[PDB]
Amino acid sequence: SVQIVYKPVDLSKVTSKCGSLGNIHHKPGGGQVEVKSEKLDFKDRVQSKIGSLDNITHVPGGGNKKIETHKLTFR
Amino acid sequence: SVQIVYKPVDLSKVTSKCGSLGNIHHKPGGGQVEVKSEKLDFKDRVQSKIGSLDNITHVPGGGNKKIETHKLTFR
Amino acid sequence: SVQIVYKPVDLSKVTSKCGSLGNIHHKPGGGQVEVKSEKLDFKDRVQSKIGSLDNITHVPGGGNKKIETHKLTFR
Amino acid sequence: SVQIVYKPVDLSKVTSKCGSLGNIHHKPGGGQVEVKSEKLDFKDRVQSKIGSLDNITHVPGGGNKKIETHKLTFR
Amino acid sequence: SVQIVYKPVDLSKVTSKCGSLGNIHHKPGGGQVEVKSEKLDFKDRVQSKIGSLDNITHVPGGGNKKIETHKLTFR
Amino acid sequence: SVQIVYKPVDLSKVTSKCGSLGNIHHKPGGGQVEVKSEKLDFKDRVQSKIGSLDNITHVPGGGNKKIETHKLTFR
Amino acid sequence: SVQIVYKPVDLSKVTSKCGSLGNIHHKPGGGQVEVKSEKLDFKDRVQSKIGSLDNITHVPGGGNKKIETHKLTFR
Amino acid sequence: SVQIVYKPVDLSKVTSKCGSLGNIHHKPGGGQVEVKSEKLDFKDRVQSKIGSLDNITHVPGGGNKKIETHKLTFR
Amino acid sequence: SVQIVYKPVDLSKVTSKCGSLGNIHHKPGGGQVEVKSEKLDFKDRVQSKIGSLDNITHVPGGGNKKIETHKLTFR
Amino acid sequence: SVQIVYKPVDLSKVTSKCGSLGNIHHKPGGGQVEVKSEKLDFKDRVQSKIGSLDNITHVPGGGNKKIETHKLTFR
Ligand SMILES: O=C(O[C@@H]1Cc2c(O)cc(O)cc2O[C@@H]1c1cc(O)c(O)c(O)c1)c1cc(O)c(O)c(O)c1
Ligand SMILES: O=C(O[C@@H]1Cc2c(O)cc(O)cc2O[C@@H]1c1cc(O)c(O)c(O)c1)c1cc(O)c(O)c(O)c1
Ligand SMILES: O=C(O[C@@H]1Cc2c(O)cc(O)cc2O[C@@H]1c1cc(O)c(O)c(O)c1)c1cc(O)c(O)c(O)c1
Ligand SMILES: O=C(O[C@@H]1Cc2c(O)cc(O)cc2O[C@@H]1c1cc(O)c(O)c(O)c1)c1cc(O)c(O)c(O)c1
Ligand SMILES: O=C(O[C@@H]1Cc2c(O)cc(O)cc2O[C@@H]1c1cc(O)c(O)c(O)c1)c1cc(O)c(O)c(O)c1
Ligand SMILES: O=C(O[C@@H]1Cc2c(O)cc(O)cc2O[C@@H]1c1cc(O)c(O)c(O)c1)c1cc(O)c(O)c(O)c1
Ligand SMILES: O=C(O[C@@H]1Cc2c(O)cc(O)cc2O[C@@H]1c1cc(O)c(O)c(O)c1)c1cc(O)c(O)c(O)c1
Ligand SMILES: O=C(O[C@@H]1Cc2c(O)cc(O)cc2O[C@@H]1c1cc(O)c(O)c(O)c1)c1cc(O)c(O)c(O)c1
Ligand SMILES: O=C(O[C@@H]1Cc2c(O)cc(O)cc2O[C@@H]1c1cc(O)c(O)c(O)c1)c1cc(O)c(O)c(O)c1
Ligand SMILES: O=C(O[C@@H]1Cc2c(O)cc(O)cc2O[C@@H]1c1cc(O)c(O)c(O)c1)c1cc(O)c(O)c(O)c1
Repeated sequence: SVQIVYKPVDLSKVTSKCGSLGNIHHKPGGGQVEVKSEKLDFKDRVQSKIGSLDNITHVPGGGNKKIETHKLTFR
Repeated sequence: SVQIVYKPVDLSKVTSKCGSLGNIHHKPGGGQVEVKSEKLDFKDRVQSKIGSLDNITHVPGGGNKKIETHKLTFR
Repeated sequence: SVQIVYKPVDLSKVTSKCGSLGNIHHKPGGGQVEVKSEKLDFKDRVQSKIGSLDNITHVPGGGNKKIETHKLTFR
Repeated sequence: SVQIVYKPVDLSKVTSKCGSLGNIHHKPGGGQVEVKSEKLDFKDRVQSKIGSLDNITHVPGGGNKKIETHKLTFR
Repeated sequence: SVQIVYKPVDLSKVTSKCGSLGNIHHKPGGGQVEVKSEKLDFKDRVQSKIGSLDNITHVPGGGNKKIETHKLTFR
Repeated sequence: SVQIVYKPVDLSKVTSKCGSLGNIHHKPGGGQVEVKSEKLDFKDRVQSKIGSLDNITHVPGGGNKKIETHKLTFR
Repeated sequence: SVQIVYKPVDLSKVTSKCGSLGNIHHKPGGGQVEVKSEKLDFKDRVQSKIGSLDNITHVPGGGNKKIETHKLTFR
Repeated sequence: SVQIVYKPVDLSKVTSKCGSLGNIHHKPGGGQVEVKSEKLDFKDRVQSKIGSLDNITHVPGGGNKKIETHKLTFR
Repeated sequence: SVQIVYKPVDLSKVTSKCGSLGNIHHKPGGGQVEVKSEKLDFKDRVQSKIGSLDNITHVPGGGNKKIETHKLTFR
Repeated sequence: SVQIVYKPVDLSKVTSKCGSLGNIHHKPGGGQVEVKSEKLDFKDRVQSKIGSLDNITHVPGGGNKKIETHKLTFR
């Protein structure tokens, strides 16, 4: 006799009031990357960037991340 | 006889009032990266950046992160 | 007979009033990175940046992080 | 017979009134990093930056971190 | 017969009134770092920066950190 | 009665023995030039470079400059 | 009665024996130049570089400059 | 009656024996120059560099400068 | 009756024996120059560098400067 | 009756025996120069460096300077 009463009430007013974004000027200059290898070995679970020269402008009008994880385990 | 009454009440007014973003000027100059290896070996769970020259401008109108983790375990 | 009455009441007025962001000028100059290795070996759980030359401008209109972890365990 | 009455009431007016951010000027000059290794071995749980030359400007309109951890354990 | 009546009432007016941020000028000059190793071995739980030349300007309109940890254990 | 006997004897063994030029590697990195004016006025004899970002590699197998000026004047 | 006997004998063994030039590696990093003016006025004889960011590698196998000036004047 | 017997004998063994130039490595780092003016006025004979950020590698296999000036004047 | 017998005999064994130049490593770090003016006025004969940030490596296999000036004047 | 017998005999064995130049390592660090003026006025004969931040490595395999000046004047 195991009885679980699971009642989460989530009330979130996750909200942004954001006016004008204005003037945004991005001038990334030029660079040089020189990288040398011979053998690469890797097995299972890999996120890798090798010699990545990049410009990333991620401007969202609202950045809202809500993460809820619920784990219930009986062995 | 195990009885669990799980009643979280979450009331969050996560909210931002943000006016004009104004003038943002980003001029990243140019650099040089020289890196040398021969053999790389790695096995399981890897996030790696090697020789990464980059410019990242992450401007959100609102940055709101809400993380809730609920774990209930009976062995 | 184990009985758990779990009643958290979370009332958070996490809120920012932020006016104009004004003038932001970022000029990162150019540098030089020289790094040399031969063999790298690593096994399980790795976040690594090697020779990373980068410019990161993270300006959110509001920076709000709410983290709640609830763990209930009966062995 | 173990009975737990868990009633946290959290009322937080975590709030910032912040006017104009004004003029912010960042000019990072250029430097030189030279680092040499031969073999690196490490096993489990690693966050590492090696030879990282970088500029980070993290200006949030509001910096609010609320962390609550609740652990209840019966063996 | 163990009975726990857990009633924290947290009322926090964590609040900042902050006017104009004014003129902030940061000019980090250029330096030189030379570091040499041959073999690095480390096992479990490591946060390490090796040869990290960097400029970090973290200006939040409000810096508010609220940390509450509640641990209840019956063996 | 003005009599000029002008007898220059120029014997120059201007000579270079130069072997192999070897390996020459030029990597000019990227820079940024910002220059502002409104009105420029200049009159006669002008060699001017304004805002000139350039790479010049002038490698001659032999650099020999012989300049002879002979001026004879009777008023 | 003015009589000029002008007899220069120039014997110059201007000569270089230069072997192999070897390995020459030039990595100029990236810089930033910001210069502001409004009105420039200049009249006659001007060699000027304004805001010139440049890399110049002038490697001659032989650098030989011979300059002879002969001026004879009767008023 | 003015008589000039002008007999210079110039015997110069201006000579260099120079072996291998070896390994030359030049890494100029990145800098920042900020200069401001409003009005510039200058008249006649001007060699000027304003805000010039530059790298100059002048390696000649032989550097030989011979300068001879001969002036003869009767008023 | 003015008679000039001008007989210079110049015998110069200006000579260098120079072996291998070896390993030359130049890493100039990054600096910052800020200079402000409003009006500049100058007239005749000017060599001027203003706000010049530069790296100059002048390595000649032989540095030989021979300067001879001969002036003969009758008024 | 003025008679000039001008007979200089110059025998110079200006000579250098110089072996290997060896290892030369130059790492100039980064500095900061801030200089302010308003009006500059200067007239005739000027060599001037203002706010000049620079690195100069002048290594000649032989440094030989021979300067001879001969002036003969009859008024
Ligand atoms: O804000 C910058 O000024 C803009 C240009 C400018 C000029 O040339 C001469 C002058 O008398 C005034 C002037 O005001 C301009 C301006 C731009 C705006 O976005 C703004 O909101 C403002 O009030 C006024 C700016 C932006 C730039 O991107 C830039 O590179 C820079 O050097 C300057
Ligand atoms: O704020 C900077 O001034 C802008 C340009 C400028 C000028 O050229 C001459 C002058 O008399 C005034 C002047 O005001 C300009 C300006 C820009 C603005 O965004 C702003 O809000 C303001 O009030 C007024 C600025 C921005 C820049 O990006 C920059 O590189 C710089 O050097 C300066
Ligand atoms: O605040 C800086 O002044 C701006 C330029 C400028 C000028 O050129 C000459 C002058 O008489 C006044 C003057 O005021 C300008 C200005 C910019 C502003 O953003 C601002 O709010 C202001 O009141 C007034 C500034 C910004 C810069 O980015 C910069 O590099 C610098 O050197 C200066
Ligand atoms: O605050 C700086 O002055 C700005 C430029 C400037 C000038 O050139 C000549 C002068 O008579 C006055 C003058 O006031 C300018 C100014 C800028 C402002 O942001 C501001 O609020 C102000 O009241 C007035 C400043 C900023 C800079 O970034 C900088 O590098 C510097 O040297 C100075
Ligand atoms: O506060 C600095 O003065 C600014 C420039 C300046 C000048 O050039 C000549 C002068 O007669 C006055 C003068 O006032 C300027 C100024 C800037 C301000 O931000 C400010 O609030 C103010 O009242 C007045 C300053 C900032 C700088 O960044 C700096 O490097 C410096 O040397 C000085
Ligand atoms: O001289 C450089 O070495 C070259 C590359 C290299 C290497 O990768 C690993 C190694 O065990 C030896 C090695 O010898 C190479 C080499 C190049 C030559 O031109 C050379 O005359 C020589 O004897 C031998 C060099 C040049 C480069 O351009 C460079 O960027 C660098 O880092 C190094
Ligand atoms: O001289 C450079 O080495 C070349 C490449 C190389 C390599 O990859 C691995 C290695 O074991 C040896 C190696 O010798 C190469 C080489 C190139 C030559 O021109 C040369 O005369 C020589 O002897 C030998 C060089 C040139 C490059 O352009 C360069 O960018 C660099 O990093 C290096
Ligand atoms: O002379 C540099 O070494 C080269 C590379 C290298 C290496 O990687 C590992 C190693 O065990 C030895 C090694 O000898 C290389 C080498 C290059 C030559 O040009 C050379 O004449 C020589 O004898 C031998 C050099 C050049 C570079 O350009 C450089 O950036 C650097 O860090 C080093
Ligand atoms: O002379 C430098 O060593 C080179 C590289 C190197 C190394 O990596 C590990 C090692 O056991 C030995 C070693 O000898 C290399 C080397 C390069 C030569 O040019 C050379 O004549 C020599 O005898 C031998 C050098 C050059 C560089 O440019 C540099 O930046 C540096 O840190 C060092
Ligand atoms: O002379 C430097 O040593 C080189 C590198 C090196 C090393 O890494 C580990 C080691 O056991 C020995 C070692 O000998 C290298 C070396 C370089 C030569 O040019 C050389 O003639 C020599 O005999 C031997 C040097 C040069 C550098 O440029 C430098 O920055 C530095 O820190 C050192």
